[PDB]
Amino acid sequence: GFQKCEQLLREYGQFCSKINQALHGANLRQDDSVRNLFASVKSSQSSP
Amino acid sequence: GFQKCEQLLREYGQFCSKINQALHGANLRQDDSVRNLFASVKSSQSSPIIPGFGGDFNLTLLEPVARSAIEDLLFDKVTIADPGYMQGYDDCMQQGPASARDLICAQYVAGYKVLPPLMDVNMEAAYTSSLLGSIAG
Amino acid sequence: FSVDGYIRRAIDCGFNDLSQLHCSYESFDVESGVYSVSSFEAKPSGSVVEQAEGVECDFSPLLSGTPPQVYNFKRLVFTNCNYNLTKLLSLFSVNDFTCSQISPAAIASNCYSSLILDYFSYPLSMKSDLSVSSAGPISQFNYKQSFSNPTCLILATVPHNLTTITKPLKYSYINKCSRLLSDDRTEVPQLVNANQYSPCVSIVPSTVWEDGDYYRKQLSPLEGGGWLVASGSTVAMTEQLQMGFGITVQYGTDTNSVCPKLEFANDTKIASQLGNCVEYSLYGVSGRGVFQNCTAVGVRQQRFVYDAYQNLVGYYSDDGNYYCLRACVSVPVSVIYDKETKTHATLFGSVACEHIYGPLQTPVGCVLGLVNSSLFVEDCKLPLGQSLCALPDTPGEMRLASIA
Amino acid sequence: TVDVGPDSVKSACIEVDIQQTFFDKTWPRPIDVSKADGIIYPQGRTYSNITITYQGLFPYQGDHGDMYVYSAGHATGTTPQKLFVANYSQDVKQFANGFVVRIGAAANSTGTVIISPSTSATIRKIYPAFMLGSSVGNFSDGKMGRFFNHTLVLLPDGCGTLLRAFYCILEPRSGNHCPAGNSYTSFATYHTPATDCSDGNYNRNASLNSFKEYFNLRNCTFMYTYNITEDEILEWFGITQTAQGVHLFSSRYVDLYGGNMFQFATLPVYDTIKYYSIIPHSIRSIQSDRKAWAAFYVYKLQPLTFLLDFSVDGYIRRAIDCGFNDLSQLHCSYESFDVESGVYSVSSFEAKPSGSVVEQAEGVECDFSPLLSGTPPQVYNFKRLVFTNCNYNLTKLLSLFSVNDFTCSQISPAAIASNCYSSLILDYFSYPLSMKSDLSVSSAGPISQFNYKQS
Amino acid sequence: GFGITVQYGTDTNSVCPKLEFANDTKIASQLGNCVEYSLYGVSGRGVF
Amino acid sequence: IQRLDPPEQDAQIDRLINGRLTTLNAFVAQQLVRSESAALSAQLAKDKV
Amino acid sequence: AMQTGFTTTNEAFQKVQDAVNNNAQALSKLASELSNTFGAISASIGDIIQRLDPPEQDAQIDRLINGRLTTLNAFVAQQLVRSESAALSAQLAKDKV
Ligand SMILES: *[C@@H]1O[C@H](CO)[C@@H](O[C@@H]2O[C@H](CO)[C@@H](O[C@@H]3O[C@H](CO[C@H]4O[C@H](CO)[C@@H](O)[C@H](O)[C@@H]4O[C@H]4O[C@H](CO)[C@@H](O)[C@H](O)[C@@H]4O)[C@@H](O)[C@H](O[C@H]4O[C@H](CO)[C@@H](O)[C@H](O)[C@@H]4O[C@H]4O[C@H](CO)[C@@H](O)[C@H](O)[C@@H]4O)[C@@H]3O)[C@H](O)[C@H]2NC(C)=O)[C@H](O)[C@H]1NC(C)=O
Ligand SMILES: *[C@@H]1O[C@H](CO)[C@@H](O[C@@H]2O[C@H](CO)[C@@H](O[C@@H]3O[C@H](CO[C@H]4O[C@H](CO)[C@@H](O)[C@H](O)[C@@H]4O[C@H]4O[C@H](CO)[C@@H](O)[C@H](O)[C@@H]4O)[C@@H](O)[C@H](O[C@H]4O[C@H](CO)[C@@H](O)[C@H](O)[C@@H]4O[C@H]4O[C@H](CO)[C@@H](O)[C@H](O)[C@@H]4O)[C@@H]3O)[C@H](O)[C@H]2NC(C)=O)[C@H](O)[C@H]1NC(C)=O
Ligand SMILES: *[C@@H]1O[C@H](CO)[C@@H](O[C@@H]2O[C@H](CO)[C@@H](O[C@@H]3O[C@H](CO[C@H]4O[C@H](CO)[C@@H](O)[C@H](O)[C@@H]4O)[C@@H](O)[C@H](O[C@H]4O[C@H](CO)[C@@H](O)[C@H](O)[C@@H]4O)[C@@H]3O)[C@H](O)[C@H]2NC(C)=O)[C@H](O)[C@H]1NC(C)=O
Ligand SMILES: *[C@@H]1O[C@H](CO)[C@@H](O[C@@H]2O[C@H](CO)[C@@H](O[C@@H]3O[C@H](CO[C@H]4O[C@H](CO)[C@@H](O)[C@H](O)[C@@H]4O)[C@@H](O)[C@H](O[C@H]4O[C@H](CO)[C@@H](O)[C@H](O)[C@@H]4O)[C@@H]3O)[C@H](O)[C@H]2NC(C)=O)[C@H](O)[C@H]1NC(C)=O
Ligand SMILES: *[C@@H]1O[C@H](CO)[C@@H](O[C@@H]2O[C@H](CO)[C@@H](O[C@@H]3O[C@H](CO)[C@@H](O)[C@H](O[C@H]4O[C@H](CO)[C@@H](O)[C@H](O)[C@@H]4O)[C@@H]3O)[C@H](O)[C@H]2NC(C)=O)[C@H](O)[C@H]1NC(C)=O
Ligand SMILES: *[C@@H]1O[C@H](CO)[C@@H](O[C@@H]2O[C@H](CO)[C@@H](O[C@@H]3O[C@H](CO)[C@@H](O)[C@H](O)[C@@H]3O)[C@H](O)[C@H]2NC(C)=O)[C@H](O)[C@H]1NC(C)=O
Ligand SMILES: Nc1nc(=O)c2nc(CNc3ccc(C(=O)N[C@@H](CCC(=O)O)C(=O)O)cc3)cnc2[nH]1
Ligand SMILES: *[C@@H]1O[C@H](CO)[C@@H](O[C@@H]2O[C@H](CO)[C@@H](O)[C@H](O)[C@H]2NC(C)=O)[C@H](O)[C@H]1NC(C)=O
Ligand SMILES: *[C@@H]1O[C@H](CO)[C@@H](O[C@@H]2O[C@H](CO)[C@@H](O)[C@H](O)[C@H]2NC(C)=O)[C@H](O)[C@H]1NC(C)=O
Ligand SMILES: *[C@@H]1O[C@H](CO)[C@@H](O[C@@H]2O[C@H](CO)[C@@H](O)[C@H](O)[C@H]2NC(C)=O)[C@H](O)[C@H]1NC(C)=O
Ligand SMILES: *[C@@H]1O[C@H](CO)[C@@H](O[C@@H]2O[C@H](CO)[C@@H](O)[C@H](O)[C@H]2NC(C)=O)[C@H](O)[C@H]1NC(C)=O
Ligand SMILES: CC(=O)N[C@H]1[C@H]([C@H](O)[C@H](O)CO)O[C@@](O)(C(=O)O)C[C@@H]1O
Ligand SMILES: *[C@@H]1O[C@H](CO)[C@@H](O)[C@H](O)[C@H]1NC(C)=O
Ligand SMILES: *[C@@H]1O[C@H](CO)[C@@H](O)[C@H](O)[C@H]1NC(C)=O
Ligand SMILES: *[C@@H]1O[C@H](CO)[C@@H](O)[C@H](O)[C@H]1NC(C)=O
Ligand SMILES: *[C@@H]1O[C@H](CO)[C@@H](O)[C@H](O)[C@H]1NC(C)=O
Ligand SMILES: *[C@@H]1O[C@H](CO)[C@@H](O)[C@H](O)[C@H]1NC(C)=O
Ligand SMILES: *[C@@H]1O[C@H](CO)[C@@H](O)[C@H](O)[C@H]1NC(C)=O
Repeated sequence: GFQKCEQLLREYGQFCSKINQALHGANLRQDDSVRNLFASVKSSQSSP
Repeated sequence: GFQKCEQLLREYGQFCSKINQALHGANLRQDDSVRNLFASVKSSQSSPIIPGFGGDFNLTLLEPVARSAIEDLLFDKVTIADPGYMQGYDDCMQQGPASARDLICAQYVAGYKVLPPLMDVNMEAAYTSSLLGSIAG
Repeated sequence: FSVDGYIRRAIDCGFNDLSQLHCSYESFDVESGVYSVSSFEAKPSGSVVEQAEGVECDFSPLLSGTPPQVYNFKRLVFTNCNYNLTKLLSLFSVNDFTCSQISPAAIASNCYSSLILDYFSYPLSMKSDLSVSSAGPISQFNYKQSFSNPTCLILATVPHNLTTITKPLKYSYINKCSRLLSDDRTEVPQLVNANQYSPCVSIVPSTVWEDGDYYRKQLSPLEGGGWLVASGSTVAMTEQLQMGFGITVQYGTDTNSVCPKLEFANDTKIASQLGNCVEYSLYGVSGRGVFQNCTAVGVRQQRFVYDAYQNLVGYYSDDGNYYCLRACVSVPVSVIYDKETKTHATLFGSVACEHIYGPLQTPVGCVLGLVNSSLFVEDCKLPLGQSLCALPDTPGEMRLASIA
Repeated sequence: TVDVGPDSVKSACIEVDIQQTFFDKTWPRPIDVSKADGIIYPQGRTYSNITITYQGLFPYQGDHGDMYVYSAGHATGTTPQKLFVANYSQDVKQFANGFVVRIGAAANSTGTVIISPSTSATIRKIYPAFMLGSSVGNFSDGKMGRFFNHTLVLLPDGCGTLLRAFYCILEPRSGNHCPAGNSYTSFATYHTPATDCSDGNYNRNASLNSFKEYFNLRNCTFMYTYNITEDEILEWFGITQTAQGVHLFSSRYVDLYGGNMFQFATLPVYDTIKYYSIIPHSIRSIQSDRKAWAAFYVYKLQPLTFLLDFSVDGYIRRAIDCGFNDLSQLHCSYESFDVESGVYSVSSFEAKPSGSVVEQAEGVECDFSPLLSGTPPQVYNFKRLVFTNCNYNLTKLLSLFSVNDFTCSQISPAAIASNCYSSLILDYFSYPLSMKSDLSVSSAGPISQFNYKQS
Repeated sequence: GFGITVQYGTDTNSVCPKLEFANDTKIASQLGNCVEYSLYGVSGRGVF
Repeated sequence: IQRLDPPEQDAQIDRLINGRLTTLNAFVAQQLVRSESAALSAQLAKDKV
Repeated sequence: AMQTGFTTTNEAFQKVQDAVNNNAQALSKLASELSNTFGAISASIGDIIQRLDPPEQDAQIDRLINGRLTTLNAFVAQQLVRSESAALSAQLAKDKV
């Protein structure tokens, strides 16, 4: 939250955009991994 | 190109040798990966693809038009920048960048180069075309 | 280096692309393959320069009448003019001229968005009180230089024959500046900000009458209430008036139109060098590139057109034309090397041969050292890309073969 | 100093009627950043056909600002009387980083004559007048709005054809209804269309002359005028201040129809502007010719990051205030106005302090008395006073000596006198000033090598 | 000559400028709130 | 900020920035390595089911 | 039914576009990082040299070097990660054929 720091941070480019996008993609990857995995465990027919 | 910088860069050791060797190895890896993959798709024996291949089964989608119709559609629908393998250097000078953040023209400015793939398009098409003709048999 | 330490063999690592390869692996023997090496650089064929040319920046005010005290320094702001520091420095006996965050050579030679000159009377005996590290009264309550912009400080004595500058009776300064809050228990020192005036300037007279004078103002509620107070102090006047000059320069808020004057050659014009790689200096903006005549984009009044990566990509010239600016572009280089034959070929990927047996144009770029063979291989060891392969003659030249 | 013409020779000012109720209107026009309202173009450059973020002084998305409206004065048929104003001169605002003004937004709409609510008229653009400065207080009768020392006045004149900017000392006149006289309410400027706005020769000093009825202008350092071509087009005006002076921005000289503001002037005003006010203006129209004047809106600027959409022609037509909300933060992080659907993490909503708590040792003063009694030691025998658990005051000690050189290292000057410490160690000794440099860290002389060295 | 050396954290930072205290800067009066704090030279933000 | 003026204050803040930027880059690099590994592993789980 | 399937609802199709986007992102790191100053007075070496003398000029150039060396190390690390992944994937493709 310090403005002086934020001012200096800006000189490193869109650093935080890269951090957020990299993690966003990495997190989507698990939702996709899970969705695919369960779609395959799922039975068509099953007994109670 | 600044000599003062290069003089200071030297004090970091053979930094650039490491960058180049790491990428060289990484790039060889794809040529080896591709060579191995296609060696395995390759058929020993195959039937010719003729119009009408498939009989009552409509395979025109897959028949070479040469890439197949579905294959061309797949490529046409994906937005891919043209790397300019034959003369991109010049396209970026006589026309300039296609848009903001043009990463192909950036190559000659930033100091990086996109290298061509191991096989051209017609060869890759030949491999999957011969594969198609081998399926039934 | 041999066992006995003598050098018997060497590689000049900048001679050619093959030599660069050997140096990058620090060996005289490298394996066969196709390797990327440093690009063949485009080099400047000339230069283009545009600078504001016109009115001199006017330092006359400085030279007429009694200079202000340090807390009342006067400011001359120079924009869109030709500066010459020697012109001003030569009129004073300079005692101490130092620069910070800019070199000495640069202060007198670079272009700026603005040059700000702060001048005042100042005893030389208090020289150190203007130091950045100082915790004395001048740096805390009277005058402080920017920490962000490059600055210079000049301390100089007015010559006996510079009769246009008169002397104050004494040098003076604020040694205290503070606010008394409404409770009248808490006193808060009011420190001067860089490039600003102390809040106590309005209560302190242009000359402190005598050392120890105390000043006070009742503040309104809009000013936070309470009292603003200050104390003055004095220094006896010297035979010759001593003056301080602060210089602050900014590098990119506007066109950098504050420049040394330059005599221009007509071979430094842009129109006369279109299509060439040139060095440029345009109102302080510099780099290397190729200018092209093209359709105007962006706001004309702003002169310099930038892209999304902050590169300069266009420019509106004072000759009325808009030019596109392209980087001088390097020419890609890959070395095709065969260890067994000790032969090589050079690939300029993505480059038409118009920029380079003569050269052979291939689907992957222009290649020197290869001869077109109309031969097919399956067994390719030196793939070039697409379905091309370099095939050694075995030694002769490498052949350009197609992969079957 | 600058000659700004003669003083007014009138013995009295025109009486001013302040009736704020009539000016308490709700005509909201908040900043719409998506329409690029209030934007000052990046100053040293242009861009074309790109979307980028940019750091600079911008108004906040959704800011309503402060609305001000000028009106017609009182009349009786063909003889204008008393001026009619809002309580603007007394409403002094903090300048901070400056402001932008929306001018003439309501032009061409049917509006109201403020002085006569039942009377409608076509709305015409009117330019704002401002008084800015370093210090404020009250007038002789206790009313606020007095500016001290040099005050910057931005006063449109010529019935809206020129902007006159001057920096001068305003000396209240003592005549009837003037700020240093009797029956004072508020100062105001005015023009009288009947004599001042002839189709041909407009009176370029009409507003200056009315200003001069309330104040004498003294020690003016400058007076500049800028020309305005007349139209009814919405325009933006802005003011900021840097070490280079006061910067005046406007959309009309570069992007008239678009609204982006570009700098048109820099004024040699170097003291810091801390306060500003709107100079109320009243038009001395006849009763039968009252016009509706457009309200102007003042919005404050602050250092914000905006996403700016630069068109091919370089103008900013669309923008995002990246701190407005979480959705805006998303657009800025991708530097785009169009991002894909999904669930994204954005900056957290910060908790902010609601106050402060302080505990300090409070008690005994740290005692510097030893220092002041007897012959100080030589530099190699320096004496040490160690202060712990006490209240220090360096001024108390410094004020007893004529300080020749006081410098600090690895601590700022402001900090040495204001921070708390585990301990403060004071080493004192006799020392010739002629050997000053021998105490430098970089010194290789005898003092630093064999006598005394700092941590 | 007068040398001054200061240390910042070997003990409670009890060598302070004198301060006139308001009773709204007490901890007990602001429990549960987010406040800035300065406690014998130690500072930051938090909730007591 | 409380102890130093801008020319030195800047250098000190900058050290903290470099260290924290480094930490975040390392973190992200590992989340990408770990998520790639978990994804491959998930396909193994798919095959076993 | 598949002829019109290369759309927004086709997961396999987006994976094709994403592979493409990943190549673009890899290149954008190099294109976009040269404009950073990494605390330096300018991203331009030429500006540093033109404005400063060696004892300070050195420090400023060095900031740019550290930032660029860091960028290249990050780039290479990712090309190695991405090429390792693609190679494993290629063996999966081999098995599927
Ligand atoms: C930035 O600002 C600085 C300061 O304003 C500028 O620097 C000045 O630049 C001018 C030139 O533009 C320069 O003038 C030169 O001065 C020398 C010195 O001569 C003096 O001493 C001799 C002693 O024999 C006297 O004879 C002579 O009259 C001068 O005396 C001065 O002092 C006495 C008191 O002691 C006074 O009574 C005098 O009146 C006078 O003030 C001159 O020798 C030199 O002359 C040459 O150039 C002129 C150009 O007009 C030409 O007419 C002469 O014939 C002669 O030229 C020939 O010789 C040169 C080689 O020297 C050759 O190249 C030519 O082809 C000819 O063969 C001239 O007058 C002044 O001293 C500088 N001052 C400082 C402080 O640096 C700087 O230029 C500005 N920068 C920019 C970019 O604008
Ligand atoms: C750290 O250590 C430093 C140094 O010890 C502390 O700073 C000192 O702080 C005290 C206040 O606590 C401050 O005293 C003030 O001095 C001024 C100056 O007046 C002198 O000049 C006038 C000229 O007209 C004389 O009339 C006056 O007598 C003084 O003369 C002095 O010098 C002559 C020789 O030339 C001697 O003969 C004299 O004896 C004398 O030494 C005073 O004007 C000021 O008075 C106001 O405050 C007192 C409080 O007791 C009050 O009684 C007065 O009526 C008056 O208050 C009214 O006005 C104020 C606005 O100014 C308003 O707020 C009130 O409400 C009232 O309306 C007082 O005496 C001393 O000068 C400072 N010294 C230095 C070097 O800075 C610092 O405070 C310490 N820090 C901490 C945190 O403790
Ligand atoms: C920034 O702006 C502020 C506010 O306008 C200025 O402060 C004002 O300063 C003036 C003078 O500089 C004050 O006016 C009067 O100053 C007199 C000084 O006395 C000497 O000079 C006069 C000159 O004729 C001689 O006659 C006299 O013998 C002395 O040699 C005071 O004596 C006046 O006092 C009167 O009013 C007080 C009010 O309490 C009465 O008690 C007295 O008996 C007497 O009637 C008067 O003070 C003026 O008052 C200041 N205003 C305020 C609000 O404080 C700043 O100077 C200006 N700053 C700069 C840097 O320009
Ligand atoms: C009160 O009422 C007045 C009029 O009664 C309005 O003033 C008009 O405002 C509009 C919009 O701002 C102006 O329209 C613009 O005119 C520009 C130039 O017009 C001059 O040049 C053209 C060249 O052919 C002439 O045909 C024209 O007659 C003028 O001589 C155009 O360049 C602008 O187009 C630009 O912006 C549009 C916006 O979408 C783009 O689409 C275009 O591609 C281009 O970028 C635009 O057409 C109009 O001229 C003004 N009238 C007058 C007399 O000047 C006031 O705005 C209104 N006030 C309020 C508060 O509503
Ligand atoms: C309307 O407002 C304008 C402001 O825009 C104001 O303009 C001022 O007019 C006066 C003259 O009336 C100018 O002052 C003159 O400037 C010239 C410049 O060369 C001087 O030479 C003149 O000096 C002669 O006259 C003096 C009169 O006292 C003598 O004292 C002197 O010895 C000379 O004889 C004189 O200084 C002034 O500069 C402009 N100001 C600006 C900012 O342009 C105009 O007067 C106003 N009109 C009315 C009717 O009020
Ligand atoms: C085998 O399948 C292919 C498609 O996979 C069939 O060919 C398709 O036939 C339709 C006729 O209804 C063509 O439609 C035409 O499209 C054009 C597009 O502009 C339109 O202008 C025409 O009016 C008409 O709608 C379709 O394009 C065509 N596709 C291809 C790839 O040729 C083919 O007929 C099937 N074969 C058998 C034996 O059924
Ligand atoms: N002399 C005079 N000057 C004027 O400026 C003026 N303006 C009006 C009309 N002013 C306005 C301004 C805004 C809206 C308006 O439509 N506001 C929206 C809300 C906008 C928002 O908050 O986002 C509304 O629905 O009320 C209406 C009338 C009428 N008489 C006048 N008379
Ligand atoms: C301004 O930028 C837009 C991109 O946002 C350009 O529009 C692209 O133009 C190319 C031309 O080949 C098309 O292939 C793209 O599909 C277009 N993209 C979009 C989003 O429409 C536009 O042409 C640019 N304008 C100028 C004058 O350069
Ligand atoms: C001048 O008039 C304005 C507007 O009527 C006053 O501002 C209002 O003050 C009341 C006080 O309770 C607030 O409730 C309103 O919300 C304020 N209005 C706005 C728009 O902020 C202002 O205080 C008056 N100033 C003086 C000096 O009399
Ligand atoms: C404003 O200007 C005047 C004149 O240029 C300054 O000088 C005073 O002028 C008055 C005029 O009646 C004289 O009575 C004073 O004796 C003059 N004082 C001096 C020192 O000569 C006046 O000082 C200027 N004011 C400011 C604040 O700069
Ligand atoms: C601002 O507008 C005024 C008024 O149009 C210009 O002053 C006129 O200049 C012409 C030039 O020939 C004279 O003939 C007129 O007599 C002047 N009018 C007055 C009232 O003095 C003024 O020059 C314009 N300013 C700028 C910077 O263009
Ligand atoms: C502010 C004010 O008092 N306005 C009043 C005006 C003026 O007295 C006249 O316009 C004088 O010219 O008169 C009214 O009858 C009117 O016109 O509606 C009532 C209105 O409240
Ligand atoms: C001032 O000018 C006179 C003129 O003769 C000269 O003699 C004197 O030495 C000059 N003084 C200085 C300090 O230059
Ligand atoms: C270019 O410079 C030469 C130098 O003598 C001059 O003769 C020629 O006239 C110049 N050309 C123009 C167009 O000014
Ligand atoms: C640039 O191009 C425009 C039109 O395309 C033309 O009229 C102008 O003269 C050209 N300028 C130069 C320097 O060739
Ligand atoms: C080599 O020569 C043959 C002629 O048959 C030509 O078709 C082929 O394109 C040539 N290759 C290159 C790279 O020029
Ligand atoms: C402000 O008001 C008070 C009383 O209201 C009066 O004593 C004082 O002189 C006024 N200030 C000014 C500058 O007139
Ligand atoms: C808190 O401060 C106020 C300030 O006047 C004082 O009156 C009150 O007595 C104080 N309370 C305590 C408990 O000291």
